[PDB]
Amino acid sequence: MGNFRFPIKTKLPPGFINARILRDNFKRQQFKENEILVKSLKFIARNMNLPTKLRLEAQLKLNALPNYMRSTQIKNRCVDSGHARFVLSDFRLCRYQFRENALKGNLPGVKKGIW
Amino acid sequence: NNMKRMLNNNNMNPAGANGNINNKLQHLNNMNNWNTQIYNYNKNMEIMNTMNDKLINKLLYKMMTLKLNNMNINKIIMSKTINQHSLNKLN
Amino acid sequence: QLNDYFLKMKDRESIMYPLQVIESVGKYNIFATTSGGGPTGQAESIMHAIAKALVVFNPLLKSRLHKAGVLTRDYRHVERKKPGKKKARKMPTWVKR
Amino acid sequence: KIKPTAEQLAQWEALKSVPIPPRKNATLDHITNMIMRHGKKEKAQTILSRALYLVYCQTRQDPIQALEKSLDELAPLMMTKTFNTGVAKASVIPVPLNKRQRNRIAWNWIVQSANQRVSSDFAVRLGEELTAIAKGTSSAFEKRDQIHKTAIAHRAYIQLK
Amino acid sequence: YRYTSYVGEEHPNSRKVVLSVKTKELGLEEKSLHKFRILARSRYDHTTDIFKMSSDKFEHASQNARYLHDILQRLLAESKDLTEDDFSDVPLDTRHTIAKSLRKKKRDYEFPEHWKRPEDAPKKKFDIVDQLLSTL
Amino acid sequence: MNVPKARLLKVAELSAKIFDQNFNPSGIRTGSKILNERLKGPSVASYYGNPDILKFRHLKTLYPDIEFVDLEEQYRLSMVEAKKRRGKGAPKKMKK
Amino acid sequence: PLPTRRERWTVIKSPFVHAKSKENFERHTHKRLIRAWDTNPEVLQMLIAYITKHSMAGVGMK
RNA sequence: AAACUCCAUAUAUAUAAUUUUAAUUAUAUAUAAUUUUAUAUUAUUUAAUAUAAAGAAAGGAAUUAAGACAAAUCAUAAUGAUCCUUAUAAUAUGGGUAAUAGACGUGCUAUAAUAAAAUGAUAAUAAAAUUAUAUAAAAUAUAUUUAAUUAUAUUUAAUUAAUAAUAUAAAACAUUUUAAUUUUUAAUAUAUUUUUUUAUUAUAAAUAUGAAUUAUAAUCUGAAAUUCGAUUAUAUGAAA
RNA sequence: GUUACAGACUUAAGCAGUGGAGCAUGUUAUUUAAUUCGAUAAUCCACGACUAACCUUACCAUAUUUUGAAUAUUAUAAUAAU
Ligand SMILES: [Mg+2]
Ligand SMILES: [Mg+2]
Ligand SMILES: [Mg+2]
Ligand SMILES: [Mg+2]
Ligand SMILES: [Mg+2]
Ligand SMILES: [Mg+2]
Ligand SMILES: [Mg+2]
Ligand SMILES: [Mg+2]
Ligand SMILES: [Mg+2]
Ligand SMILES: [Mg+2]
Ligand SMILES: [Mg+2]
Ligand SMILES: [Mg+2]
Ligand SMILES: [Mg+2]
Ligand SMILES: [Mg+2]
Ligand SMILES: [Mg+2]
Ligand SMILES: [Mg+2]
Ligand SMILES: [Mg+2]
Ligand SMILES: [Mg+2]
Ligand SMILES: [Mg+2]
Ligand SMILES: [Mg+2]
Ligand SMILES: [Mg+2]
Ligand SMILES: [Mg+2]
Repeated sequence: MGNFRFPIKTKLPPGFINARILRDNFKRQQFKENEILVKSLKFIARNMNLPTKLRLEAQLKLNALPNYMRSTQIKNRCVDSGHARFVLSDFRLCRYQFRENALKGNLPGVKKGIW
Repeated sequence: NNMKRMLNNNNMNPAGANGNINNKLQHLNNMNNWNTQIYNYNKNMEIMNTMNDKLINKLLYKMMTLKLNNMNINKIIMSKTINQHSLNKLN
Repeated sequence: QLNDYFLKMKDRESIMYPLQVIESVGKYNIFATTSGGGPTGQAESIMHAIAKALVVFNPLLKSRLHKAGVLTRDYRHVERKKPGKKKARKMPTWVKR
Repeated sequence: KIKPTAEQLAQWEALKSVPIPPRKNATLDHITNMIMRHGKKEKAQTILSRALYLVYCQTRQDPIQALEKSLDELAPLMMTKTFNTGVAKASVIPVPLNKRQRNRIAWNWIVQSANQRVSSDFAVRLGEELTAIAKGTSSAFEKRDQIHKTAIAHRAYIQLK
Repeated sequence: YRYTSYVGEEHPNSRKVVLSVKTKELGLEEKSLHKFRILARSRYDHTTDIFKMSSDKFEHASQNARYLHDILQRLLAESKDLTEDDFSDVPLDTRHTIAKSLRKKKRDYEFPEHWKRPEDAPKKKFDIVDQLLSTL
Repeated sequence: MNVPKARLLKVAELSAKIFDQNFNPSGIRTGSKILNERLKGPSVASYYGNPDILKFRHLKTLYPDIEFVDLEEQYRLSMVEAKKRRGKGAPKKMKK
Repeated sequence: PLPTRRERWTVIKSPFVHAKSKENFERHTHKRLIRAWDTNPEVLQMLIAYITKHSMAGVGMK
């Protein structure tokens, strides 16, 4: 609607905001909210023992779930910038941005790899 | 010979002669190279802490500039903060 | 057993060499215990150890052992893979065109 | 205070006259290295020693010595090395050869002549070739002779003389 | 029962509790002991006669410890049953232990005892000034 | 495997009963791996940071006495003013 | 001293292309072990509590 | 620039109740060398060669100045000017980034016997690194009459780690086989080459190389595998 | 397109390759509704990109949002903490 981009009013993340970041964050929140439910639906679907009609219904429900319920849709962005390439998980930062931070001394224990 | 051995055993001092060490007044602790002085076993938590610290730095920077009834704007300059994360307390 | 551990005769010959520069192969019982690396390197490390062990039995032969080239610790260390290069020295192909 | 014992001293004295034993026969080692390809020295060694064994079996006399003799015979003492010669006629010069270079030339020829023999296993082929050379028959000899003749032409092309 | 605690942090491994017992130290008869070992399966090591198990299923550490205790008690009850269920003719499965041993390395070998030479060892060298000094 | 199969199966079933773990002799797809998977949602949600963090807005709420200055905001406002002055301001937004 | 870790990470130095030039980074998790051997639990608790009270900057504990 | 630096090395000290053990180790702190000394032989007190005696003493990494190339980046990010503001801003569903005449780099796999394939459980021999957004052991089941191998499924033992797992390293080395090759086979005899020999009979340019291309069946991840993913099986077997 | 030294992976030896084959990947060109954008002599071409199914994506088709992600100004009203 007009007052918000997505259906649910989620907060903005602190520090660097970006449109893509906003999109990702919301998606992550919705996944967190509807994680157990999705799992339960998946279980009901992939069951040889249960009634077939019920499993079909569960599968249909899973199919009909939105873009923001999907775990696979989540992509690890850089947190300092808003890039989504070469994003290292141990400091949620992009390649160049990580290097910049590392050389400054922002990182907790990172330093030049001399051998 | 015994006396010499005893000396050798106890031979320590501040480095910088020509049995010696760099004292805490003679060099920087490598912890004072980094700005978030922390170790946590859960690395997610450590990352979250260092993010927080970075966000607080910005907030501090923002605070540092004052105004006096739109007459004088005294811009207090501040260094980059250094966050000391002991088990008990942050400093 | 020695023939069971080191299959390559070269390694065995190398091991023997400290005892062979002296006339003391047959005189000294040797109980080697290796760890890490591969077979040829292990054999070389054993040889090196044996020379040092022999040096204690008769210090006058130490110079002779050193001359033979057994008392020298062979430093040859595997070079690391550098970033842009494929291996240590092997660079990827250049293209002037 | 060092305190060397009498027996130890006697042993040291006995050692003193004896020279330090060589760790490798150098020419053989060189040959094995040349045979070898992919850091697979052991295989090259097995090939070479098997060939030498075969040679010995065919003609019962020291195989290594026979091989060395063959190398000495075959190795051309000099080579007519080509030069640019200050942008002019490419004036060739006889150049003396290092021992390795001499024996390297010989080995390549030996290998080539072995490769014309029948068997699947190269080691066998090599051994047969070595026996033939010991007995005294190869195109390698002819090639050496030709090289020597070509060196003989260009007598005073040598610079220092 | 070994408990773990991460001091400044809130690790999710703080809930992990690990029970560990030598099976011979448990108050069991020989038949029952064998049955207990069989029931344990991968949890019982045979080289060191040790049975251990850890639980991370529950939220808190104390809960997990209690659960482990309850399991142990159940295992003991099963071992002491013997009514129409002996397990006398199921040999001890030691495959997991041999796999673990293979994964690790071994230094079982030792210096031959008949190779030793006490006669060649360095004898005590006579130090006269030291002897003089020692008047106590 | 000289030891019989049925006995081994019985032993395995007993072990499963003792501990909580299930006993599936047939080897059918039960769906156990779907539920048993630890749910990772909270950690995923906590990626970008703690949304409740202090901002410049609050630095007026907490400390009204101190007349703070947000420099970047002030700069932006000055730029906007300059744009307005030289006829490069934003066009008025359509409503409809 | 338990063995130090080494978390390595390589990165292209430039913000854009020049991928032939790359820089390394490393992080060493230094580990030391203390072991208490004979104590009535209360004393041990007190010790631990005292340790965490006067803890130092860079050091984590388990 | 060199040097201090890091890695690696040698030695010493400290610590580790030698079950978190690998003490043959790990890690803090030192010391050590850009090595030293002497005899000679050439060229002018020194400097290169050789010889000798003393030593563990031999590398790699980081660091790439000033200027220049209006070299690269406004697609890491930020900012100047400028342009868009129901659109050049924002969200969803699908498609595209994977299109194919020729061409150009980088690689991978090949074109077989100084080289390929089977096998090798008192499991020949490593290092470095990862495992709370997990690592998944043993074992059962199916592919598969034994079983092993390989691949899935079943189900999670152990450990969030010098303790458990990823993971019995692989070449090596050893036996066996190998078309092109009537340079072999199998029927007879043969015999002091018997996993073999001899005699006489019959055995008549891409393979028992390579793995592109395609057909069908299964499996994996995921909510979803058509465009457009990854395995396994049974066939297919270009080019070279 | 100069004099003479000195320089090194420059050349010369040497070892293994590329270039022929098929495949992979990047680029070009052309195509396409879109084949997103940049890199394109040495100093581009498994480069930006340490993984393009959806996402990522920026491109295209069809739908639908219009103070929207912020900060401040001015008003009505509702809920919660004290
Ligand atoms: Mg320097
Ligand atoms: Mg030990
Ligand atoms: Mg410069
Ligand atoms: Mg330009
Ligand atoms: Mg450009
Ligand atoms: Mg700009
Ligand atoms: Mg648009
Ligand atoms: Mg879309
Ligand atoms: Mg592409
Ligand atoms: Mg490249
Ligand atoms: Mg082949
Ligand atoms: Mg298994
Ligand atoms: Mg382990
Ligand atoms: Mg093996
Ligand atoms: Mg053909
Ligand atoms: Mg084939
Ligand atoms: Mg060349
Ligand atoms: Mg071509
Ligand atoms: Mg080609
Ligand atoms: Mg652009
Ligand atoms: Mg392009
Ligand atoms: Mg756009």
